[PDB]
Amino acid sequence: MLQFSFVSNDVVMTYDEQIIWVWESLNKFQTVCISRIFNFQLQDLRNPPSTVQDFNDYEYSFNFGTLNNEYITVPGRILSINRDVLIHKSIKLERKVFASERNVSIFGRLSKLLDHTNPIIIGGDKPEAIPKSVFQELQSKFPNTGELDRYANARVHAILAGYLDGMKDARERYEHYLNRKTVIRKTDKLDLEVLNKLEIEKYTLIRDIIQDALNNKTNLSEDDWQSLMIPFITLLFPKYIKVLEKVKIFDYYSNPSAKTNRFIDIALVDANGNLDIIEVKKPFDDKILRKTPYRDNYIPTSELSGGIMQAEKYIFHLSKWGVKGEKELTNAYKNSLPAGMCIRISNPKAIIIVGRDQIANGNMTDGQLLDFEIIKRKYANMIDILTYDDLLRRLNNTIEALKG
Amino acid sequence: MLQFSFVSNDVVMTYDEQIIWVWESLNKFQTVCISRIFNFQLQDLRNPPSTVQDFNDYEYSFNFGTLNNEYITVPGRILSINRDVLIHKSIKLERKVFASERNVSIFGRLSKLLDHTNPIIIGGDKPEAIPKSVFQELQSKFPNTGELDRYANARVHAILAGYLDGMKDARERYEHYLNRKTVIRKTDKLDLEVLNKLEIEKYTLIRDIIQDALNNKTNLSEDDWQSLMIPFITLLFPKYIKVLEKVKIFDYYSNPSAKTNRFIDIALVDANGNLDIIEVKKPFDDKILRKTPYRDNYIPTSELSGGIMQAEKYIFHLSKWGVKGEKELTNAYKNSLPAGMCIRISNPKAIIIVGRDQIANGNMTDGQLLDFEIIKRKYANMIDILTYDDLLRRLNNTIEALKG
Amino acid sequence: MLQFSFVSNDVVMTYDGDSGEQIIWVWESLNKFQTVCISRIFNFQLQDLRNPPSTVQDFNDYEYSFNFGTLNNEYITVPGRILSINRDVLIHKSIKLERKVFASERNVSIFGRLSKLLDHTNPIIIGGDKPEAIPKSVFQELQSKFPNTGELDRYANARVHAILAGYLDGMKDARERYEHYLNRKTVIRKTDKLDLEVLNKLEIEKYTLIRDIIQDALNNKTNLSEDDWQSLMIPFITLLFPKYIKVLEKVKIFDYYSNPSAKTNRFIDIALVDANGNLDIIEVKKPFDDKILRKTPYRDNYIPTSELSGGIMQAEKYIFHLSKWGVKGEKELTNAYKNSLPAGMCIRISNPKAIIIVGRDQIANGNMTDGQLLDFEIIKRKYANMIDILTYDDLLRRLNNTIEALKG
Amino acid sequence: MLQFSFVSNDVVMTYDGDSGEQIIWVWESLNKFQTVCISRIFNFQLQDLRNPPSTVQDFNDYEYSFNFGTLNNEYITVPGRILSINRDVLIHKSIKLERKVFASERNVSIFGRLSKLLDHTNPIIIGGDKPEAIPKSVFQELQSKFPNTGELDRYANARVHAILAGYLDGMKDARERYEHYLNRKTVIRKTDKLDLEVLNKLEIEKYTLIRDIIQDALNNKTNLSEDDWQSLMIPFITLLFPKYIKVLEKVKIFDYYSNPSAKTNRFIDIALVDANGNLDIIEVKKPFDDKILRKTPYRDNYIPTSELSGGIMQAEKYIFHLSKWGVKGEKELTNAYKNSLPAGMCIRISNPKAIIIVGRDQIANGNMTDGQLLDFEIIKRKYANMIDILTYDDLLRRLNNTIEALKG
DNA sequence: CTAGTGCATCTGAATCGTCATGACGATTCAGATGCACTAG
DNA sequence: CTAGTGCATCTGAATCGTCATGACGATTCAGATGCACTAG
Repeated sequence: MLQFSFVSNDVVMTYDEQIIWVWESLNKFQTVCISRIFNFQLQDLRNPPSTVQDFNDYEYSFNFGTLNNEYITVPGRILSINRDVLIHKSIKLERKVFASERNVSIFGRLSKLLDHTNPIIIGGDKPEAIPKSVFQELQSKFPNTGELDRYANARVHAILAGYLDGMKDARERYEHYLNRKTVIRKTDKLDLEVLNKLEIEKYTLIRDIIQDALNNKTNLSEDDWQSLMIPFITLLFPKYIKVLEKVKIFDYYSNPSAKTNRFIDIALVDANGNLDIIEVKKPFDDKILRKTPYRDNYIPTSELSGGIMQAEKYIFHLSKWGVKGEKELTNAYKNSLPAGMCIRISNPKAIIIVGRDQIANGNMTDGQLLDFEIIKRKYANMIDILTYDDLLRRLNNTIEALKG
Repeated sequence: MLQFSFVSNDVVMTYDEQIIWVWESLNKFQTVCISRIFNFQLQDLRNPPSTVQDFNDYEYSFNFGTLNNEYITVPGRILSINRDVLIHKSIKLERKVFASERNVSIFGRLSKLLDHTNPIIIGGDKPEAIPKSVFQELQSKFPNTGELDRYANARVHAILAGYLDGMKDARERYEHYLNRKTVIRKTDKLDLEVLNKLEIEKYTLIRDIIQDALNNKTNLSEDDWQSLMIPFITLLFPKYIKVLEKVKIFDYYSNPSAKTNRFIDIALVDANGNLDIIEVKKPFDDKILRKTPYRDNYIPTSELSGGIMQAEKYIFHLSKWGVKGEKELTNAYKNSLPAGMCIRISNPKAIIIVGRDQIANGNMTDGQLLDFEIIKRKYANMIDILTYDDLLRRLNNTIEALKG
Repeated sequence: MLQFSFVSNDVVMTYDGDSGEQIIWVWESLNKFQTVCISRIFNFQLQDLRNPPSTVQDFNDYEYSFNFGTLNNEYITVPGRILSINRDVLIHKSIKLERKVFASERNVSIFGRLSKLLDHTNPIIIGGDKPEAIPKSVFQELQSKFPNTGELDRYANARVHAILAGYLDGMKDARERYEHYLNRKTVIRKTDKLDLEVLNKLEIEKYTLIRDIIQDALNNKTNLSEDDWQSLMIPFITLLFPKYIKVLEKVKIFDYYSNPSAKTNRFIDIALVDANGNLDIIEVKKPFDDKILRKTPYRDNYIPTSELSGGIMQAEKYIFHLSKWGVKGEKELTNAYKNSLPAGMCIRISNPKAIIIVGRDQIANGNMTDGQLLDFEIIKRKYANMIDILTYDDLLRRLNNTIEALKG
Repeated sequence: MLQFSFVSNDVVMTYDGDSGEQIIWVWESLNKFQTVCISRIFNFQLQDLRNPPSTVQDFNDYEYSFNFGTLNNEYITVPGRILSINRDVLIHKSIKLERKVFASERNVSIFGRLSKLLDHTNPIIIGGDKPEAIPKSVFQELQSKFPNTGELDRYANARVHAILAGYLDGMKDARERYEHYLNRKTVIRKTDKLDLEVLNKLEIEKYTLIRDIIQDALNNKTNLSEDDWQSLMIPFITLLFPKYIKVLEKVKIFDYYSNPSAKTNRFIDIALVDANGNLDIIEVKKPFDDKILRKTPYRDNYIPTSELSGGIMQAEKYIFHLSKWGVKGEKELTNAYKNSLPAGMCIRISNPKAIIIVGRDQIANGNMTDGQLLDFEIIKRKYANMIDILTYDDLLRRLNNTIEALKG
C-alpha cells in the first residue's frame, strides 16, 4: 500500500514483491516504475538504501515534486505525461487519485486530450482549475477496464440484436397497443370518449417506446438513435406534417467566395408549409447543467450549447437563403409533400431534445430548477428545449390530463 | 498464445511458465479458463501434462471439436453457453472469430439473444446457418481498439466540459466514427399504419363536424359556437392539455383605484403548465381583410382588430399579474389540473380562430393573398391567427400526410 | 325655411318659401320638367307632392308637402333621388331631421360626396345599432369637419401661403431656431476642452432645437406633401435615434410575391443603417388626421385607425420583402450603397424592424379615459416587427423627457 | 367676365358681370360704402370709375370701366389699395393681364399672400429686366403649383375618407390618390436645406471623447476593479444609448422563486429607464482577452464560454424577477424612484431587456476564420431577452462608424 | 354664383415582349491530405 | 505500440447550362388639366 506524506516544502511518498529487485531495476535502467503508473528516477529518490541494512525495514522515499502556492505540484516525467499536474490540499494524496482500476493512468488520457502545454490544476481558487466534485465525478465515471469491458459487451449485444429482431422491444409494445386498440374500439362509430382512450393508448405507447430506448438503446449511433426517434416526431408534435432527412441547404457566410452545402439532419414541415428544425441528440451524458455554478448561476453544458448553436446556424442559413431557398426546397421535396403545399421559410424555429436532467428522485435545489426553467426559455429561435425526461413528463401529464 | 489446428476429425488447441499453473488449477476446481473465453476440463486434454516433463517444454493439447460434414462442433461447456456452436470449414478457426476486443464473447451474447434451442451454425448451406459473409460484416461492426480509445476520450470530454477550454474535440471524433457502423438494418422498421388510420379517423371526425357547423350551425349563439369547438381544441392543438372556462383575471390598469375582475372565456394549459388563451369567434363572410385597401395595402377589419385587442388585454393583465396570479390560478384550478402541475404565466400568447378566408370561391388576388399572410404574423403575442377555412385546410393537410 | 314633421309612416317636410320669392316657381317647374330642385340639394318629382296646388287658391298661403322619406324600423329611409345619388340614405330617429344633416355651408351636399366615394350600391346608414351604421358622434364630427366652402378656401389659402413661403426664404423658422442654437452653443462652450457637464448642456440645446423644429413643422407645415414632410424630418431622424448611422432614401427592394412570374421593384421611402450595418426602416407619415385611435370603441376595446394600420402594413411589406430577399439583398444593397456607408461596412438584413411616426393622439388635452390610454399603450406594444410606434406628440413628450432628464 | 384693356398710359378693366346678376349693386356700394369689391379679389373707390352711371340710362346696357393703374417703362403698376395690400404690384407687359394672374381657384389673392410673406416695404415686381423681379417662367411655375379644382376635390375626398375610415369599408382610397397627387407638386428646394455641419462636429467631439476615454480605460484601467469599472462606464451609458434617459444604481427587486417560503431581495447593479418609463438592465463587465468564445468548437461549432453564459444568466435572473414582480413592482419602483425621475413619469416593467458589454473580441489580433466570426455573431444574436450584446472592441467599432458617418 | 357634372386632350406609368449578359449552381476530375485498420 | 497502406474526403480549376436581371421599344389605360354648362 502506497503511503503519501509531505516533509516541509517537498512531498516525500513512502513505498514498501522484492525491494532489492526494485533497487536493482533502479540501478539498471536509471528509472523505476511503481504500480505501472508512478515512474520515478534516482534523482527522485531522496536517499539511496545501503546494501548492509535490511531492505524490508527501510521504506522507499521518493520526491513527488515541490509544494508551491498551496498546491502539490507533480511534474510530467513522474506521470510519464507532457505537462505538470497541481493538486490542492483538500484532495487527499492517495493512489486512487492518480490511478483507475487495473492500473489505468487518470491524467494520461487528460494529457492526451489537451493540445495546450499548460498544466492541469485540480481544486483550489485558480481560474483554470477543475473543482473537487468534478474530479470525484471523473474518478467515479472514468473509462477504466471495467467500463471499457462494459461498453464492449453492450455494443456487441447491440450489434447482434440489430441482426436478429432489431425492433423487438417496440414491436411487443405495438402489439400490446393493437391488443388495447380492439378492446377500446368495440363499435365502428367514433365518439369523443373512445378517441380520448385511443389518445391515451397512443401516448402510452410512445412514452413506453421512448423509455425502453432510453434504458437499452443508449449505446447506439447518433443516426441510429435518430432513426429510432423519427416515426414518433409527428405524433409527439402533431403541428408538423412531414419529417425530412438530410435537407441540403446553402451556406454563404462560412466561405464568402463560394457556396458551401450544409445538411439539416432532421427538418419539419407543418400544415401551412413552413420549415422548422428538430435536433434529436443522443443522450451521452446525464446532465443538462454544469454541475458547479459559475457565479451562483448554473450555466448550460457544452452539449446543450452545441445543439442550440447548430440549430441557430441552420436557422441563419435558411433565413439568408430566403425565397431562392423556398423555391429550391419546394423543387427538392414536392413529391413528398401533400399536393398544393410549398415549403416556406418564414422565421424558422427549432426544437432541441438533448439528454437527461435528473429532476426526478430529487437531488436538485430550487435554484437549480429555476436555472433549468430559465435556460429552457433563454434563447430566441428555440420554441422548445426539452430533455428526454421532459418529453416523458409531458407524455405523462398528457396521459393523466386525457384520463381526467 | 493460442494456435488453431486440426488433425483427423479432432481440432487441437495449443497454448504456449504459466503452463504448470493451468494444470494446477485443473486439479483444484476441475475446470480452467484459458484466454478468459475458453473453458477446458480434465477430459478436454488430448494428452495429460506430466510433472517430470518440463512445463515450458510441454505443449498443451485440447480436443476442441469434431469435424462432421465440414462442420466443427464446439460444445457449449467451452463457451459457457447452453447452445452448441457449429462452424463451417470455409471459416478459418481463430481467436478473433470467437472473441472481439476486450475479450467479450461473440457466441455468448448471441446465445442470450437467441430464443430457439436450435444450435448456432456459422457458414455452409444450412437454412438455419448464419452466412459467412455477414459474419465478417458482424465482426467488422464489433469494436476494435480505435473505438474504445474514441469512447474513452469522449467520456472524459463529456465530464470535463466547461472546465478545460483547450481539450481536443473527442465527442465529434467518436460520433463520426460511430455513424459508419449502424446496427439498424432499417428494413425492420415499425409499421405504424394502424395508428395512422386512427389519426386519419380522428382528424376526419374533427373536419366533418366543423364543416357541418359552418353550413348549418351558424344560427347558434356566440357561446353556443364556443361550446361546440371546446372538445376539439385539445385534439386540434395537442400542445395544450387542459381547457379552462371563465378564468377570473385581476385588472389593475383600467381602474387605478380598485381591482377589476376580467374573464377569459377559453384558456389553455400546456403540459409544462404555461397558461395560454384561445379566442374562438363566430365566422362571417369577410372578417380578416377590409374590402378596399388603404394606401395600396389591405388593412385588418374592425371585427378582427377588436378580436386581437380582446386577447391582447388578456395577455397584458396576465403578464402584469405576475407571481401573485400564478398562485391564484393554481389555487383555483388545482383539482382540474393533473397532480404536480401549477399554472405559470410565462409569456402568454393567444390563438384566434376568426372568420372565413374565402380564398377559393372569392378568388382573391396575389396582392390580397400577400396581405392575408402578413396579418397572421403581424402580431407579437399571437402565435396563430386562423380562419375556419384555414383550420379546414390544415386539417386536410394532416390527412393527406398520414395517408402517405 | 325648411321644417320637418312626422305624420304616420311617411316623413313629410313643408317648403316655406320666401314671401318675396314666388312659390309658384316650384309648381311651374314641376309642370315643365316633372322634377324640381329646392334649396339646391333636395330633388322632388310630381309623385312626392301630396297636395297639388289649386289655381283658385293663392300660392303664398299655400305650403307644399313632399314625401321626404319613409320611416321603418326606427330609420328614416330617404330615397337617393332626393339627394341626387344612387344609394339610399337611412337616418336614425335619434338624429333629428333638419337641413343641417344634408347640407354644409353655402349648400354643399354631404351625401353627394359620400356617395361618390362609395364604389358599391349599398346605402348609407347614419346612427343606431346597425353594424354598418355610421355612429352619431362620428356623424357630428363629419358635420363639424366637413370640407365646405369655408374649409376649402382655408385649405387653398394655406396651400398658396405654403408654396409662396417655399419659393421665398425657404425654411426660415428652422434657420432662426438653428441661429438660436448657435448663440446658446457659443454661450455654453466657453472652453475648448469638452466636459461631461458641458456635453449635457449641449445635448439639452440639441434636443430643444429638434423639439422646437418638430413643433413648428407640426404647427405650420402640415399642409405639405409627404416628400416635403419627410424632407423636413430626415436631417433629424439620425439625431433623434442615434443607434442609426445612415439615412437611405428610395431603396430599391425586389418583391417576388406580389407577382410569382416576375420580380417587382419596391421602394422604401426612408431606410436606416445601424453602426453594425443592419438595415431597419422608418415610416415618417404626414399627420393628416388628428387621432390615432378610432373614435368609438369596437365592443369596449379601442381599435387602431386605418392610417396607423396602413403604416404598420406598409412597413411589414418592407420587412417581409427584405427578409425574403436574403443574402442577395445584402449583396445588392451593399453594391448599391457602398459609397454612402463608412469604409469596411456592409448592409446586412438580419431581422429588420420598423419605427412608425404617424399622427397625433390628443393625450395632452385630457379627453382620453383610462381605458383609452390602456388600449393606446397596448396598440403601441402590440405588433411584432415594430420596435417603436410613435405619434408626433409622443415624440415631443419623449424629447421633453430627455430634456428634463438631462437637466437633472 | 373681367377684361383687362389698356388705353394709352392707363389700363382699364371692363366689368361685364352676369346677365342674371343685377350690377346696380356696384353703384349702390360706391354710393354708400364708397368702395366696391369686384369679383372678391379687387377693391375700387369712386375715383377709380372712369364714367359715372346714370339713373336715366339702363344699368345693364352700361359696362363698368374701372382703371387698374398706369403703364410706364413696359410695367403695369397696380396700386396697393386695389389688391388690399400695403405695397404696389408691378406686372410686365409680356405677361398677359388676367384674373388668373391675380387670383387662384378659390378666390385667394396671390399678391396678398406674397405681400403678407415679404418682410420688406419694397413693391412686388413680376417679370422684366430687373434682378429683384420674379421671373416669368418662375411665376408660371408658381401658378401651375397653386391648387386647381382637382386638388380641392381630392383633398375633400381625402378629408371625409379620413373621418369615416373605420366605419365605411367600401369607400375608395381617396387618401392614396390625394397624397399621390400632392407628391408631384413639391414645395421645398434642395438648395435651401439646413446645414447642420456645426452640430455634427459637436457629436463628433462627443463620440471621440467617449471613444478615447473607453480606449484609455482598455489600455491602462485593466487593473481597476469591476465596480469602479462600472462607475467609470456609468456617465457614458446614457450618451452611447440615448434611448435610456436615467441610470439607476443598486435597484432592489423582489425574488419569489429561489425561496418559495419567504421573499429574497435581489439587486440589479445598473438599471436603465426609457423616456416612456420602460425599465431595462445594462451589464457592464470587466474586459478580458478571451471571454466570448470558448476557443475550441464542440461539434464544429464555437460555443459561448462560462463567463459570458454566467452574465447572460444573471441578466435573465433580473429580467425574470422583473417580469414575475408584475404591477406591484411597477408601484414599488415608482415609489422608490419618483424623485430621480422627471415629473409625470412612472417605471413600467413591460418586457424588460438587457444589454451586456462583456470583453474584447480579439478579431484583428486573432485573425479568426469566417466560420469563427459566424459563430461569434450567432452568439451575439442567439438570446431572446438580450437586445444588444457587444464587446468593448465592438463598442469602439460602433463609435468609429458613428464618427465616420457624422464626418460625411 | 359656388357646387357639381361632362368632355376633349395630353401625359406618364404599369405592362409585355424581346434580347444580352453575367452570375451561379451542378458536374467532373485530380492532386493531396487526413483517417483508420492492420501487421511486425 | 508504431509505422505502412489503402480508402474516404475535401478542395481547387474548369466547363457548362440555365436563370435572373436589366434595358429598350411599343402600347394602352388611367390620371390630370383646362374648358364649359348649369341651377334660382
